[PDB]
Amino acid sequence: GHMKLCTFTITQKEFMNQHWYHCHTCKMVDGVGVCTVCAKVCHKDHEISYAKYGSFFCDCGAKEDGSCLALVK
Ligand SMILES: [Zn+2]
Ligand SMILES: [Zn+2]
Ligand SMILES: [Zn+2]
Repeated sequence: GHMKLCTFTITQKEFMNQHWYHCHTCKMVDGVGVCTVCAKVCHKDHEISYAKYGSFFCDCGAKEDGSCLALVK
């Protein structure tokens, strides 16, 4: 099937309920995190740790420089 991309590309309102992760290599901790896809693609081998499930949007995909590797381009 398709290759799932960053949940930011499908977050149609500001937030969406989902599992999300911390990346200590990128110091994206606390209130900052990444979706299930970006933990596996953009932060592969990047000292990832489960955060929680809840209301969230992905800070990897949202980054304005477009450096997320899991966007539609
Ligand atoms: Zn993402
Ligand atoms: Zn990282
Ligand atoms: Zn990403």
